[PDB]
Amino acid sequence: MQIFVKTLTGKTITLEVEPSDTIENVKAKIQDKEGIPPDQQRLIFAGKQLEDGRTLSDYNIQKESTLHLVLRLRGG
Amino acid sequence: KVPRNFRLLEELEKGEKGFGPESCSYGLADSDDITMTKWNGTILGPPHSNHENRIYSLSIDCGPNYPDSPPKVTFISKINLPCVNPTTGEVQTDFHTLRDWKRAYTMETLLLDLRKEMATPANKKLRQPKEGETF
Amino acid sequence: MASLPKRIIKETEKLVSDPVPGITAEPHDDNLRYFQVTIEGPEQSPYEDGIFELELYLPDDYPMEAPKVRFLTKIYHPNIDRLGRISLDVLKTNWSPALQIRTVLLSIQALLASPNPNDPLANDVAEDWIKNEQGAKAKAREWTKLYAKKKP
Repeated sequence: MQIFVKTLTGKTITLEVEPSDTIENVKAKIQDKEGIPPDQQRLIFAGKQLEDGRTLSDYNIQKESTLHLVLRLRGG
Repeated sequence: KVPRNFRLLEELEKGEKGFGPESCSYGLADSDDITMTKWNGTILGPPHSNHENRIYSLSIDCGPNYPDSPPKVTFISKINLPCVNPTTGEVQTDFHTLRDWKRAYTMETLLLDLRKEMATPANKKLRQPKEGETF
Repeated sequence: MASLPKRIIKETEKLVSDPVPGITAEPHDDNLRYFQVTIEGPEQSPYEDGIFELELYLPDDYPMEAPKVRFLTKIYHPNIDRLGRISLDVLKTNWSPALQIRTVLLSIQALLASPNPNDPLANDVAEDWIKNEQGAKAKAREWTKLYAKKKP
């Protein structure tokens, strides 16, 4: 199924995922696509900050849900 | 079609902000070459081996045709792998990442693929100079 | 050849046709998304007697994604590092598709006019710029003479 990832920045990528995919498993996919390493990834869905040990289905994240990627703000 | 300079700046970011595995590090050999031709790299020995617990310092030459053409690697720190010349330290152009090399490859993938040959797909602990022994 | 978006082509052409005062930008024959750029150091600034070289590249997803820019001429500035990299809001969070190449270059020129050590890219430079401001202005004016092409 597909889900979207928005970010305070500007990007808005789409991911091919599975209801059973864990959060960690999702952070990885975000890496391959944008190059961002997981240990710096913060994910939020519908008011909830996601935890690595849980699946997408645990969070009731179904197709077309939009996750928000929180990245530590850089300087200019 | 991304110009060499910008591809390099792209990899420079990842290298300086550490966006990569802790086993490897890469960056400019010096902040004066505006062309970013010379780069230094590092690979800490794989765990449980003669390699285990040691930092390998390498030299990466990103030529004017990088990344269309692979870069030139060379072990600074003395070491003893096969694909590397026993006297110079150059990583032979036949090494799978060097040959086969594709634009999509990066100094990151290079160092990793190079760190795999370590821990030697076997036990090949050869016997290392380790120490401050340098090529 | 691999076509070019109507957007780029129109911008490229208008940069020559209706050039930004004190600034030039033209593409590489073998890469029309790659531009050679020169910007005159603002008048009255520490970089007034020089002409600075920069290069710029338009990414595929441009204009949704901001263009890439960096200085080639070595310059002493709190917001420009040893590799010519620039830290400017328009190139990042504030990028918008409404903006264009000319706006960006204008902005980089503006940046030379009024530095900002408080949100630096080169902290060593920035520190000199806070600790001893007039002295930094002098280092910059010197570096301009040393590394920039002299304004005719």
